[PDB]
Amino acid sequence: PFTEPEWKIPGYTGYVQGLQETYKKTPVMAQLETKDPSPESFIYTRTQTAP
Amino acid sequence: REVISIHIGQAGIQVGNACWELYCLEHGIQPDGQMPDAFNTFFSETGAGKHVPRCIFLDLEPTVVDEVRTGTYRQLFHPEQLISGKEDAANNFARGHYTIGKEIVDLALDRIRKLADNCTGLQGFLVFNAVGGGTGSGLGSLLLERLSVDYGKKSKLGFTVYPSPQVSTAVVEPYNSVLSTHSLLEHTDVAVMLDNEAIYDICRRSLDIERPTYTNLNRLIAQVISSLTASLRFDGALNVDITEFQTNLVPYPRIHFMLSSYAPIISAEKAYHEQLSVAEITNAAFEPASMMVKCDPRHGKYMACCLMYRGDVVPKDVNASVATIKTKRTIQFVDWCPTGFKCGINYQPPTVVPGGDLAKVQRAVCMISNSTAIGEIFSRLDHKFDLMYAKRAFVHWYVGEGMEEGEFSEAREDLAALEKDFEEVGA
Amino acid sequence: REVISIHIGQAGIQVGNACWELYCLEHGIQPDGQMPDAFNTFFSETGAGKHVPRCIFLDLEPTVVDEVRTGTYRQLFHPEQLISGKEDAANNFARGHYTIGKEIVDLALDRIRKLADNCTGLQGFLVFNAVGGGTGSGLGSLLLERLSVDYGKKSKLGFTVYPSPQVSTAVVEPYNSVLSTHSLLEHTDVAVMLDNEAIYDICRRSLDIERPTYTNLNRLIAQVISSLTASLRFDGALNVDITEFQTNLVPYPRIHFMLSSYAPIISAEKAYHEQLSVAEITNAAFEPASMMVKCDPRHGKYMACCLMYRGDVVPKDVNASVATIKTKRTIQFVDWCPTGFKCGINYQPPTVVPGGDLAKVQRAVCMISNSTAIGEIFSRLDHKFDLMYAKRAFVHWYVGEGMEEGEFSEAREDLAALEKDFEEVGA
Amino acid sequence: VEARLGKPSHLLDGDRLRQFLENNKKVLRFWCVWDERTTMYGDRRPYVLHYYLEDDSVEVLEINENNSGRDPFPVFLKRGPLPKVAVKTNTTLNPKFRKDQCYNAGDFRLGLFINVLGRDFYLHDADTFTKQWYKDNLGYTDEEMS
Amino acid sequence: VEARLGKPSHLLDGDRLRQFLENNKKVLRFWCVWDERTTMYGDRRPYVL
Amino acid sequence: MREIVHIQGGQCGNQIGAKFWEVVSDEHGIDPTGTYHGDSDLQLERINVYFNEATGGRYVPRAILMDLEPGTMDSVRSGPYGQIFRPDNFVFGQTGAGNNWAKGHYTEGAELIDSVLDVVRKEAESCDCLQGFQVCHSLGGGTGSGMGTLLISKIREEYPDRMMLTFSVVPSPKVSDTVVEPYNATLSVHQLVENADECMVLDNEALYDICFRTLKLTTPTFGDLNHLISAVMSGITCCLRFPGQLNADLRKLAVNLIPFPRLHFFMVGFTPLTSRGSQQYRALTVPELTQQMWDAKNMMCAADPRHGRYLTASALFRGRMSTKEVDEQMLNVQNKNSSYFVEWIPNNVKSSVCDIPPKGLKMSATFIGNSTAIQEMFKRVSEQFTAMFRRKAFLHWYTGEGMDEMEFTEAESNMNDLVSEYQQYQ
Amino acid sequence: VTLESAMKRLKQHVYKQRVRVKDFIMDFDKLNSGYVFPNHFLSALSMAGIDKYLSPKELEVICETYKVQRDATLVMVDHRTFLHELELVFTVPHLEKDPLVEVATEPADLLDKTRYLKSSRVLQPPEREEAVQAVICRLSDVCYKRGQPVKAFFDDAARDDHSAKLFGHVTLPQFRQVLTTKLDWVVSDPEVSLLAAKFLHEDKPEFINYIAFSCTVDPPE
Ligand SMILES: Nc1nc2c(ncn2[C@@H]2O[C@H](COP(=O)(O)OP(=O)(O)OP(=O)(O)O)[C@@H](O)[C@H]2O)c(=O)[nH]1
Ligand SMILES: Nc1nc2c(ncn2[C@@H]2O[C@H](COP(=O)(O)OP(=O)(O)OP(=O)(O)O)[C@@H](O)[C@H]2O)c(=O)[nH]1
Ligand SMILES: Nc1nc2c(ncn2[C@@H]2O[C@H](COP(=O)(O)OP(=O)(O)O)[C@@H](O)[C@H]2O)c(=O)[nH]1
Ligand SMILES: [Mg+2]
Ligand SMILES: [Mg+2]
Repeated sequence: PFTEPEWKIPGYTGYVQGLQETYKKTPVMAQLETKDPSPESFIYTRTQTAP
Repeated sequence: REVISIHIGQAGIQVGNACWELYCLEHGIQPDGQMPDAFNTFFSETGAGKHVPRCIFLDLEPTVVDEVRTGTYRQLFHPEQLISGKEDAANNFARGHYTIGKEIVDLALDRIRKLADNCTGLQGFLVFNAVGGGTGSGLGSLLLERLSVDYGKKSKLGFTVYPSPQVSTAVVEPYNSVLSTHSLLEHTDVAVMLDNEAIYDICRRSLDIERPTYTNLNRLIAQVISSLTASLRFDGALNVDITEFQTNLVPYPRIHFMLSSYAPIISAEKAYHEQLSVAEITNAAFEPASMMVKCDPRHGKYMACCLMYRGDVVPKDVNASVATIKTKRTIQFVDWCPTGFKCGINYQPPTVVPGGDLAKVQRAVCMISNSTAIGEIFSRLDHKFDLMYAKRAFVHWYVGEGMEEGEFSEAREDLAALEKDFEEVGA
Repeated sequence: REVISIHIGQAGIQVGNACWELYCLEHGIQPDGQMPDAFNTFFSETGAGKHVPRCIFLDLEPTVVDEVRTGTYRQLFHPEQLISGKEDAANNFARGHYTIGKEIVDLALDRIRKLADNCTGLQGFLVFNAVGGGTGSGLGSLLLERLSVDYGKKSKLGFTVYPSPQVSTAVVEPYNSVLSTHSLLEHTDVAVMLDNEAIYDICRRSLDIERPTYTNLNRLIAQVISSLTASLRFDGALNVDITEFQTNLVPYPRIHFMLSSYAPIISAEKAYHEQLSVAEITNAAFEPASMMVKCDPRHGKYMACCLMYRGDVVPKDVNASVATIKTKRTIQFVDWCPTGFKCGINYQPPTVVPGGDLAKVQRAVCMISNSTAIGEIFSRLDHKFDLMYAKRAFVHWYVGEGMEEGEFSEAREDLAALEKDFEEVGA
Repeated sequence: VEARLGKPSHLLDGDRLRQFLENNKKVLRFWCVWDERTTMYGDRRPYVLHYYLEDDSVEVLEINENNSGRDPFPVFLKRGPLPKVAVKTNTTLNPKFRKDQCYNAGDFRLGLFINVLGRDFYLHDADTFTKQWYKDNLGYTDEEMS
Repeated sequence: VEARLGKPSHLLDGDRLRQFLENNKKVLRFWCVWDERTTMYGDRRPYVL
Repeated sequence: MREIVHIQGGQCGNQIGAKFWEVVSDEHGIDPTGTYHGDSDLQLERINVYFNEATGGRYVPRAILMDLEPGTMDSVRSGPYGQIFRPDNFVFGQTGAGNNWAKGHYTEGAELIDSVLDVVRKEAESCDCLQGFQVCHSLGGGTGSGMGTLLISKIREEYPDRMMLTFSVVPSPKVSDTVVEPYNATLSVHQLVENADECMVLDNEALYDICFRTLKLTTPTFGDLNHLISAVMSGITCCLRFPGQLNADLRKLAVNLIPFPRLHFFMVGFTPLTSRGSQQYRALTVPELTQQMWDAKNMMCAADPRHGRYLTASALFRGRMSTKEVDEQMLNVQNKNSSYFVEWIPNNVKSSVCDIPPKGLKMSATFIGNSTAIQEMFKRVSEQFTAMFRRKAFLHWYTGEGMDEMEFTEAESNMNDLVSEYQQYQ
Repeated sequence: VTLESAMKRLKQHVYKQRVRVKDFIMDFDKLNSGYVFPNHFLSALSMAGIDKYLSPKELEVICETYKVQRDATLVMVDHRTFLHELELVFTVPHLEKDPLVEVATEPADLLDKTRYLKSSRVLQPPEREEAVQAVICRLSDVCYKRGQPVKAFFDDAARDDHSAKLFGHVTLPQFRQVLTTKLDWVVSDPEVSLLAAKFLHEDKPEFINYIAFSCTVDPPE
């Protein structure tokens, strides 16, 4: 399970860096999308792609 | 026999942070939800092995609630038993009771409704709110009103935090106190008074922590709650249910206002020097310096008292201990009640939070008592209401929100009747 | 049969520091409070493997109490017993009895109360104080007043330390003595006299100590305490309790001032050679060079005598020993008293202190007598009190506190009344 | 005499708080099986057993299976010290059982039979904390705790 | 203490006028280029100094 | 618990007081940085009497420097242990009284005292149990006495329930530094005898005789004299900072020394004072400390004590000593020198033992004698005053400041009857 | 208690209090022949006031190691050899016979001078020292991120009269309370035991040095 302090509750109005670039994904998986992104995600290409 | 508790406001859901901290360790529940019969009253087991609390946290300000959502008790509470609005009530009762109250409370009670669902033997409700706040007064006195039309017959145990006599936190307290008290009377069967000065007293006198904070207060509130509910959870020689307070403590439908007292409040180092006996921990609960509400129980007369016990307590000396209590003239009962004691004995010794200011003790006593000195509290707070009223001070915050002038006059006239009662009944 | 012991002032609680150092050894109690049924009269068995004394050290300055809090007996006591003010009485009777005592005695006796009820067979009190000072005499008297009105019939044994004729550490002490005895004359029951100067002589002659500090004086005072009270902790062949002193030694309701002595004051080396026996330690108790009070008893006549024995003493010979004393004509009894002894025999020998100065003797005698010589002490104090008073010297401090000349002119005549009652009873 | 003059009863007995302080929440849990099939109805059945190191008391909790024929009852034996022996009962005074008469933590040996009020429970397991405690304090080998 | 009682501020710290006199209008100009293309918008860009 | 606030006025006081803090700092083991670097734990139980913990082991003295020239305020921070004082406490004017009592007490005090009372009020309320005040000043200078005097009277109304110690050096015709000394002292003394509770008389004349006869110093600068006075001030308050067998706090002393309200002028002393030559040769027990104590040449006042009688006398011993050996000494002196002690006050000597001797010493002492020989120090001054004031010499600097001719006639009047009632009790 | 333990403990006490012991010893032998009686040897230490600080077991060990049979049936203690060590603490006597030897300004073995500044004690198990440094590292990080002062909170439990007080020290339960209640961060029992064992006092093993603990969990600079 995802029980670390880094993950957050679904009812979390607190801010998470980069949740305005996600869609069609549950919140906990959305917090996974920002930290360890998949090659198809925009959060991956804004960070680890060569210019 | 299950019981559900609703925590409303800034204060209410901070004590609930300290209440639910005790329950999970007293029953050996790890802070994530499982263990490495008696919890049936508080934690409803679900699925494989994971226990979840029977309690809701609603507050219109999203600041404190999501702290819990990211505190140490994350996996314990469920995702949806934590309700949070978008903005607060800001010490304005009317603002909490009508504008925002209407938009969230039907979401609230339609969550409690599926809390009674899984429950089977719901004993009652017990609330926590600060009558001096914006949500404690508003969203409580709105929900308390709406619960009593759904269930009605069930008892309601209020643990409300009153504004201290001279110590205070906000400026418009005496307005939100009377507007809620007007609605506390006709719905709450048994309301247990709590102060903030009187508890700042105890942390300094007994636990001698000179500069205490809230987390010291909330912890020993979480004791009294667990002490008066222990009869349902564990087995005792002489146990008292949560309906006894609805029959052993309320003589009149409107005289429902109780003082609380807990003993022995002793730190770790003064513990083993002191001789812990039933003679004095029954005595300690009666000195005026050992109450949770700043008032002198000497001025009035006790209507009815109920003494809960814990741990290794033989039923013999509890009799000879209270037998002396009647023979002290420094305290006086009302002649309209020649017998007014309700002793309840239980077997579980008081569990101490790890790293708390309290010591492991073999026994403990909580005293919930009705009296007439409380009739002084509603007076001394009443006095300061009229002063701000003749000047119409802070009023336009109320009428500007939607409410009007009438309930300012009549809630003053409602509590006006309450003074005559504690005067007349004390005669 | 328990007894509580309070200590007041610099001299009082310093002596008590040597008494409890002694008791913990007489019962094998380590300083931290746990043994590895005689203790019952001094220590309440609290908790499990713990014992807390029946004692309260109190004063106005912190320096001498907080020294115990950091001493080696930190864990022995109960940190609630050790009371301490903030500003000293400064050898100013009026300051500790009218200014500073007015705030601290309420906290004092309200602690003595919850030590009394914790007892079961309370015999009486025994208090320690030096009447030369301001707090030991000033509030020591004020404290004794409120004990008498509260208990009345509990025997109060005041072990005072009077100022010496020649050696003295204060200049206003003759004032503080006369003022103190104005109350102690009528409140206490059995007031024992002790000088610092007479005890200085004992250490030089018999203990061959040429430089004795207070640490020694307070040490061999505890022996006198630990002897007359051992008739309770160890059942002797001929018991004598605290009340016996009250009726055997007080021939008139005002003459309660007992000369004390003790034997043998022997060193560890001379303990080998001296053939210790009963017929000589009885003589050693009456030689005027062995009483702790600076006075020549041969100048008066014994009102009545009392003789505590300890160790290996059979009562055949104490009859013989007392017989020879009454045959000797150098010491003479008053004609009002043909039968003049209160014999007393115990079983447990004296206890030695590792690092102490007294040896392990097989037996010992503690004589507490009553003479007509003790008038000379009050005849002496009254003179040097009258000298300074004729100039009104140092008066403007006592008056300047808030007292008046009244308390001086009327206490001066009380000692006049007392001395007149000694030359009368001596007829 | 002290009792009649007013004195705390726990102080009268003594040596109570010391054990409670050191072992406040220490409970040895065992899994017993009670074979009874040899009687003229019913079957064999598992139970658990709590040994409270604080008070040396025993508490036998009955575990329940889904759709068992048994009415749900949380507890099977009250929390009182086991007698371990037959004592000539007196009709007036319920027997006072001394620690020597009662069971001790050293008696459970993981393969023995426990005469619990005539019932002979065969205990057959233990929790990790109990195994660790036995190795720590009673010098048991790893193999015994199997 | 001098600042309270009234004293020229520039004289309090001191050693100011000396440099200003010797180097009054002496300015070292450099052409820097700030590469930033590695961020998620925009490019590199020249500046002066 | 018990606290002392320390005020230093004028050049004479600030320099003495500077040594007083370098001394007391070392008795508790804190370096000039203000951090603890001692060894015994007993150094830190009672540092609140003299210090406040600032942040992370920094201790600041509870002192208030004050004068009317920024000259001393620079020098006081020059030397070591100058970096410990709180800069906020450095209240000081700018002009300079110029050895004029009237200017310090009427002109500059008018505009600066309201500011020093501020910081005094702050330090006093910041603590819990004020034991008293400790003023280090002089009696001949202008801003020492006149400015320091008004500060006193402004206080006795504010804290009328506290002690007040003022170590004030006096002028002597052999050390005649200024010219208007008789005008300043007599003007100052008239106010101490009303407001101050008790003052310790000092003078530079006797402090030199000590530094030649017994110390055998060749060239004793002001650094050694002020170092001697610092010891006595550091000894009087030993019963507050350290546990002792027979404790005697400040008030326990006063009530034992002052028989009548107007007689509170003490002479002082200190033992052992030994040259570093005869240090290795002499015996250090209790009788030595006493014969060197009652030695008329050891008093730090130019008043021969065998020319008068001791009303009372006190002696604070420090170190592990035998209280018998201490006391029977004081008895012997009172029996042998039977004439020099008052008849109508029996047992004129109070003793006190403290368990922590000064830094480096195994044993010390301190003498405080309320004699009647201190009358001459006022007699030699009362005549210098009346010798000048007869021709009104130097007067126009006071009359042209706010004083009238009445006050000088009144000050000498009060000073006169004061000397009268020392001779009275003798 | 062994001899070296008792010896350095007595040395520490006599040096820190600057107590003159020779006075109480000389009067017990009028003849200056040394060899004072054992009772008088213990008596003089009681006079000096050392009884409060050291244990009677420790005074007993000191007597038995300096005891010497002047005769087959007579035993005494040569106080001269003992007084020799007691001034070897302060200085080095008879320096005139040897100028080349250098003496230190103070005995370094007896004194800490930094017990309120640093934790001198070391844990003998390396993994135990590893864990204690790991926990303080985590704690210093949390304190620096939150901006909490540490020593300010311990002043409360120390200053009060109702606790057994010792400067720079709070006992274990009050330490734990200030650790979790007054400060935010949460610490478990094994790490509390490590935090106690490092800053524990060796004189009195139940006092915890909060001053040193604060100084190492955040430096003042
Ligand atoms: N005893 C105790 N009182 C608390 C605690 N938290 C808040 N309070 C009390 O709450 C009062 C202020 O009202 P709040 O409850 O904070 O305000 P509110 O009810 O949430 O209403 P809004 O602030 O408008 O959202 C103060 O007077 C406190 O005494 C707590 O943790 N313990
Ligand atoms: N026997 C004995 N007498 C002592 C001791 N300490 C002080 N005294 C005597 O006590 C007398 C004065 O009384 P103290 O107790 O010291 O002073 P006080 O009563 O506490 O009054 P304050 O000093 O104002 O606190 C002195 O003259 C001493 O003779 C001691 O340790 N043993
Ligand atoms: N003991 C001592 N006396 C000093 C010192 N400096 C000055 N004096 C004396 O102070 C006297 C004058 O006092 P002064 O400082 O002028 O007072 P002020 O001008 O009002 O501050 C002179 O007679 C000096 O003897 C010093 O360092 N030590
Ligand atoms: Mg709120
Ligand atoms: Mg005293």
